[PDB]
Amino acid sequence: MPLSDSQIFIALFIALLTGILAVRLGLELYS
Amino acid sequence: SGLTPCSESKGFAKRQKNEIKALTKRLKQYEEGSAPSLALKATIERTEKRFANYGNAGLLCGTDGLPHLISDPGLALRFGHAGETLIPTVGFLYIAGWIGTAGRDYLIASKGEAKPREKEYIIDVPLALKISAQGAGWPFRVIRELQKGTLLEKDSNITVSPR
Amino acid sequence: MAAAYLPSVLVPLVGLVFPAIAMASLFLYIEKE
Amino acid sequence: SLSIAIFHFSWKMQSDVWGTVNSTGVSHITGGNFSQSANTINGWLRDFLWAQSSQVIQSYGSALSAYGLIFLGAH
Amino acid sequence: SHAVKIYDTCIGCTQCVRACPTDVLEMVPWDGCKASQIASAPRTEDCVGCKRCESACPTDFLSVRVYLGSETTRSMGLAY
Amino acid sequence: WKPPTLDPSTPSPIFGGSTGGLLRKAQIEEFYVITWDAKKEQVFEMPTGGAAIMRSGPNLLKLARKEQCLALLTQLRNKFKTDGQIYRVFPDGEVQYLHPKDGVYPEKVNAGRTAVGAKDRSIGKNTNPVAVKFTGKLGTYDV
Amino acid sequence: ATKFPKFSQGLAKDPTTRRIWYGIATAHDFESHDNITEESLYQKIFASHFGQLAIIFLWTSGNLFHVAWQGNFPQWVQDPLHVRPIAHAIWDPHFGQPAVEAFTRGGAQGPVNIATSGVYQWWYTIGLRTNQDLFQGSVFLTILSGLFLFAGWLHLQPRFQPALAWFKNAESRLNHHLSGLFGVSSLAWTGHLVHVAIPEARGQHVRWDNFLTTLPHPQGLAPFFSGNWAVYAQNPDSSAHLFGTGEGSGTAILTFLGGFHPQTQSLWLTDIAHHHLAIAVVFILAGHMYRTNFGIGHTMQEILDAHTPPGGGLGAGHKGLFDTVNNSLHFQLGLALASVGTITSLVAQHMYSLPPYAFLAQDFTTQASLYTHHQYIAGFILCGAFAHGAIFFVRDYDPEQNKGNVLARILDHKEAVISHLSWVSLFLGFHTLGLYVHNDVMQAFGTPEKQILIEPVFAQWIQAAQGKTLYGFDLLLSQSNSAAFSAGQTLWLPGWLDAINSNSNSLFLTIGPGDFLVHHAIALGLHTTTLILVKGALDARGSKLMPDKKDFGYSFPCDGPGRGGTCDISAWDAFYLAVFWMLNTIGWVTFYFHWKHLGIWQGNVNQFNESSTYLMGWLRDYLWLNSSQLINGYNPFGMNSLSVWAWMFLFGHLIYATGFMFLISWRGYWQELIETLAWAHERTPLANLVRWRDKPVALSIVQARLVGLAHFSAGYILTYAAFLIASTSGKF
Amino acid sequence: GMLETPVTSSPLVAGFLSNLPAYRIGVSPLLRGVEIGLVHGFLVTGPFIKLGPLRNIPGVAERAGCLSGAGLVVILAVALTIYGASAFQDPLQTADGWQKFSAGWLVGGLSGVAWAWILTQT
Ligand SMILES: CC1=C(/C=C/C(C)=C/C=C/C(C)=C/C=C/C=C(C)/C=C/C=C(C)/C=C/C2=C(C)CCCC2(C)C)C(C)(C)CCC1
Ligand code: SF4
Ligand code: SF4
Repeated sequence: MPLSDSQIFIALFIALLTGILAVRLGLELYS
Repeated sequence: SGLTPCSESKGFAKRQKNEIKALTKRLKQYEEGSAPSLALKATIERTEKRFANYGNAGLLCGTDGLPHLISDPGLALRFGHAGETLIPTVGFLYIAGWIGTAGRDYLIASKGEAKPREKEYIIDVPLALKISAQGAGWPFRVIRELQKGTLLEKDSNITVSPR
Repeated sequence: MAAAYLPSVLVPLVGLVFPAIAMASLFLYIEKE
Repeated sequence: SLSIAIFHFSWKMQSDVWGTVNSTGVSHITGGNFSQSANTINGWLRDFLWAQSSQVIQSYGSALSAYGLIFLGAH
Repeated sequence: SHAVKIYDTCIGCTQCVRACPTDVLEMVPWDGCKASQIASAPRTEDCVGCKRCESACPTDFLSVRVYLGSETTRSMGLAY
Repeated sequence: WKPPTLDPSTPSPIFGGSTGGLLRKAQIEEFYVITWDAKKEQVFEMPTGGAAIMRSGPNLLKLARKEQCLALLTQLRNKFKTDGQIYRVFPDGEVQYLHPKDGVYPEKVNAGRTAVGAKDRSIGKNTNPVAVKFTGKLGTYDV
Repeated sequence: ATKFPKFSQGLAKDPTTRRIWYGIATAHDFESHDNITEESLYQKIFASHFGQLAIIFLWTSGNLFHVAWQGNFPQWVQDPLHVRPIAHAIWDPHFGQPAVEAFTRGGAQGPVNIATSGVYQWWYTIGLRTNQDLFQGSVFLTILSGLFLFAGWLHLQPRFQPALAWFKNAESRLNHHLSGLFGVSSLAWTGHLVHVAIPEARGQHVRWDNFLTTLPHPQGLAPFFSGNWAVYAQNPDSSAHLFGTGEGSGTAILTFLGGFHPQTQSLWLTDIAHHHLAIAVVFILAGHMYRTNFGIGHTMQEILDAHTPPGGGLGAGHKGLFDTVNNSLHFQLGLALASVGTITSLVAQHMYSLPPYAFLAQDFTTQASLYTHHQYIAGFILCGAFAHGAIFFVRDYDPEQNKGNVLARILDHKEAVISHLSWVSLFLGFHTLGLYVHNDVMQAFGTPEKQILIEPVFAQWIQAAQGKTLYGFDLLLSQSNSAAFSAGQTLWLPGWLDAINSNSNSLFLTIGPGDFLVHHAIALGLHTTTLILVKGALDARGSKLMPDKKDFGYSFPCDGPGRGGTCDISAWDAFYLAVFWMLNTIGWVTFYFHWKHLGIWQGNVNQFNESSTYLMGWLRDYLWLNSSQLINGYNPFGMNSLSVWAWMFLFGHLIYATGFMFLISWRGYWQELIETLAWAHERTPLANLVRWRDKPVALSIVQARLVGLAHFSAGYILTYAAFLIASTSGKF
Repeated sequence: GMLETPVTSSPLVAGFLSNLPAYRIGVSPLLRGVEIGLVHGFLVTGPFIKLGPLRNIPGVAERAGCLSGAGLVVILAVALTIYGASAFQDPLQTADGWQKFSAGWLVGGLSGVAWAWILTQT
């Protein structure tokens, strides 16, 4: 049974939030 | 190790037969009494003698039909394989100790001369021949020097790097 | 696969658009006085 | 440079010059595969290096076995 | 710039100063050795780091020591 | 003794030019000038490649690096027995006199020089690198 | 001048291109940064560890998501022996149409990559069945990665910044990690296996929505609390059990059957559950050893101080070693990398012979890939362990604080250690190469019966003592009346002796003289790599050629041409030299693994037995013979699915060759060439309008050694990975 | 000092170089960028049209090559823009002058790509 498009968009949004947190940690480690 | 004696191994006999067959196939293109014919016949005789000697030596053969050596001194002694590794080990160790003791004696003798570096590249050939012949009795002198403490330089007399 | 148009957008983005911006910004950063 | 020069000589003469002249024509050693595959690195590596080294790696047990030993020792 | 230090085992043989291609080293008066002079490194901003001075030093271990540090135009030997 | 001043009207050696000379670094960062007084007109080897003819009397050569000037001065002292002076010139026009710094060559010991970089110990008496951790020093040679 | 290396003022004032390279290369060496304190160093390391954990969890989430979205996991679940698992989809606009059809492989998912990581077997074994489960796991792991990123950001805040004493609390960290990070996690994995994975292996569907009402055992937790624990071992899965179905399935949850599941050719799941339960109990017990703040437990300083032999053989013993280990992060990193790399090698050696995942032993490409991957990882990690030991000796070692203990004493006889390592390396190399060359000359002269074929009787004796009856030694597990036989006969010896006396698996393969010769080659590689690394670590502080080497640091180019010449004298250079020998050693190891298993998988065991005894056999019958399909991935007649591996094969050869340039040609040639190029740019009209900000210079000596090593290693790995995957895949 | 050659020091060579838009006596840097972009962006479409992956499809070949040339022009305009922000921290050798030069390069390059497309269509 294949995934749905909404599931992929949900995963992309969660990964975008994770990327925002990654940028925050990278800035905090830099300075 | 699950091996079979080479004297009763079918692979050993098949290998001897195949090698003799290849040499005989090469043999049939030359006339009898010519130099290639004599050389190929000598090779055939050497092949037969070698396979007979390997069978008679008690060598163990694998599934490939090739002799396998036994190097554990226990299995070699209780099953007649000491001539494969153990006796060659004793012979090599004797000759290697001979060479090392002759070199050490030559170096120590050259250390006492006025130009110690001169004897290292211009060899004192009579002295080297005398010292070389005296290397037969190396284990006695070496073991005595080990017991006496004269074999080793003291650690206080050897240079080291800062730690 | 579901949303099969996504490779045709994201592969040019990750392969071309993102490295171009990344090298431009990093070049501007390492040349800053 | 000279390795590439002698490889070029060996492949080109084996492919386009050397061979057996029969009644129909000329059958070359590697059958004219230079013009088909020498324009790629993979063509060189396969059709020249991998294909033509079969003689030196199966030379054991023949008079050419010294070449196999020297091949290994030179590597 | 590279750091050049002179240790008190210097015998004042002036060989390091003669070996230097960028005029980093000189001899100053001293009293700790028989030659009554020691090497000094007042111009380490011109030191390229070639270690010709260490090759010229006869003491064991070396009396002149070059420690490669931060690189400038002069220390990298750049004419451009 | 006083430091000499650079005379920019000093004639240059007879040279046809080369590709090994000055670059943009001379105009924007620094360059170097070596002056010497030749006893006679003769051919010398340029540190940047090729043969040049030095004129009798004073000479002036502009070079990109201090090492080039000192290599030329080594050639002049060893081959032609001629002393020389080396200056550093900045793009604003400021001229810094370099060699010989006090008028005596550095290989000859001269009074009035102060030792810099001297350590009052042998090189095996340097401390361990764990002793200079989180101190800001360059190394055990810096303490 | 510039501000990119903000952690290094010396690099920021560098006017050349060296500032960019060295700024990249020294970014994670936090101890050498400007104005760094110990506390801020530990806090930065803590936050970086959080970032690495987040990267790992995001990588796992990406694997799960791409398999769930573009893979064929349900189709593989239905037919695990005849379906190639899909890694991810291919979208390449440079593809031609034959490339599109070749990578489609007659399917409907478009161009795909066939996975070699073995994630399908693992995820199937742990109970995942559908794409929904993989997608949920990927979402959960992405959330976990975000949580670890936030935790890394949070503990950099001044209120949540841990103090230096918190980082140095060794007893509390060891207690907590042993009890919870190992023991409690192992207990929870036992819970997952008992509640989910074992029921899913028996055809029962257990997920979050019904696991609270599903009994893992019919009798519940009553046998556990009553102390009658043998109930959970009763009625295991029969030999006719089909994985993932209820046919032949038992009810046991904790067994000790041993051997393999007959259908999956893998370890029993109930054995795995009992293993992790016992591991959990042992590790939870081990985490109650060290004193924290409850007045009971051991102090590691007292343990180290007490362990000095009274005869003075070890000098002061282990006195002062607590402060040496605890204050040095490089000592801890070296110990951690040594243990982790050894464990990685253990993982490689145990997953091929005792495969833990269902239908993994039948996937030959996956097994070869996993072994080669983990062995190369272990080699790199061991090299790093010795490198950080050398860094500890340069940077953190205090001779006065370690006066007379085992560290100073092993430094005090380093010449004996290095010379004995040199002797054993020389002996192994001389005699292994001599035996191989003797056998090669015997094969060349047409007389293979004159080969020196030493039987590996010691390892065969070990195999016989573990139950292999083939070699005829009758002892222990191969002796039926022995005590060791009778003790395990009712517990695990039936399955173990079934598996070890079967030649259809990888459990204790039959060995002969070729195995002897290649094992001694492996010993030579290990001993020589150790000799280079150990000599680099022990001469890191100084040698007769450079008695003040500690003053110059771990990495520096040389000491100049004086005193005879001092090229590659730093301890970093010893690491750089040892990477070559490690690559050679792991190459020998993986060559041996792949060729022996290729002969076993093709049904021709005699190919390895009759050709591995001489090196021409290795070349012709392993490299030349098995590269035929790989190099025909694309030809003048067309292409197939192996064309990507042929291209990567050539790619790795090219990268390997490019590294030789950085390793053979050295700096001063290139600096003069770049000087002429910089002249050319300034004198060229229409191009001198543009100008560089950083002055172009040649790469530094150490940087060149690093770049050449990186190209060499990348070409090595890429070439062997392409060859291994193509040669195993094209036949199986 | 500096070596002078007929290649470097001819009246004809210095005359030819002075008439180039990069060396003309008084021209605004935006206009120099415009002529340089027109000439270059006209030229780059040729290899893209005649040798691109769609070169054997009539009609699509010219469009694909001109789109590739426009993409190359955009990439080079970005490279010129980030060059000026770094190199400048002669009106051309200034930050604002190089900004105008980059804008003129982009405008001229797009114009040259469009003119090449029109010429191939006519
Ligand atoms: C330099 C240095 C360092 C480093 C080092 C290293 C890196 C090492 C490694 C090491 C290693 C890598 C090791 C390993 C080892 C192992 C072992 C030692 C093992 C053992 C084992 C055993 C004991 C077992 C037994 C058994 C059993 C139990 C069962 C049956 C079988 C057998 C018998 C096998 C450090 C940091 C410390 C410090 C500084 C200096
Ligand atoms: S390293 Fe070279 S430049 Fe520096 S002081 Fe020594 S000789 Fe002079
Ligand atoms: S070469 Fe050495 S000993 Fe001589 S003056 Fe210089 S530093 Fe002193």
